[PDB]
Amino acid sequence: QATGDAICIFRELQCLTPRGRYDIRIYPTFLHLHGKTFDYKIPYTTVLRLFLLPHKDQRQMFFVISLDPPIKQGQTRYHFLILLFSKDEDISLTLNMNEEEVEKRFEGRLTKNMSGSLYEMVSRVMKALVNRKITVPGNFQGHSGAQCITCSYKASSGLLYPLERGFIYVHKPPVHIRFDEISFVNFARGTTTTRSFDFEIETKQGTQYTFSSIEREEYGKLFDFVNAKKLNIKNRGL
Repeated sequence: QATGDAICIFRELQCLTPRGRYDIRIYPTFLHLHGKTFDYKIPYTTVLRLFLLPHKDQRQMFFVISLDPPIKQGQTRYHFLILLFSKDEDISLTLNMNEEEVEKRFEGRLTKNMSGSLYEMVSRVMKALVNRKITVPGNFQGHSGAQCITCSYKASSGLLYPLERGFIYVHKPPVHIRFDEISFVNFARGTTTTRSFDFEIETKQGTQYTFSSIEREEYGKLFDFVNAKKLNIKNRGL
């Protein structure tokens, strides 16, 4: 329970990428992702984005850390650390420094002893350590009322989140596309099943991402969202 060199340690977190149970040890300039087999030291300067995303089931939360460069494990590359939390899990955290140092280091954002939901505590600590905002959903709401869309990417199914300034798909594999990177989007009829469509994104750098098998009922609100964000729909006739 003592944290030694570390400021604090989050133990036994469910990581989806990399997949497994990991501790996260917080240090001043990096976090140590400590697994039973592998270990990774991740400087805060390599954190590109932070996201806190509500799972469609209204019971879990994703915390996503986008990395640049990615972490390496043999030939595999992880461009994202994805943590999965139940909203009902709580944590009591004690920082391994005195009150004066906590105030000096974190400007009142943290205190030596803190309690709350585990996902909220991870977010609080990461925000204090990393010069990135906690990116959360904006005003998008789907046909059913959720803030994401069920779809397929590559060989698996997942969740597409229309955010204020980009799309993020989780979790296998994860993809983050900023709106400023998009050349155009396209809505295509789905071969897999009737009553579904594919949402294709073409980036300016010349790459295509297809989120497929989206229920037809989701079209209206995704169409309205893409228009509100000024993304070009190519094409509109046919």
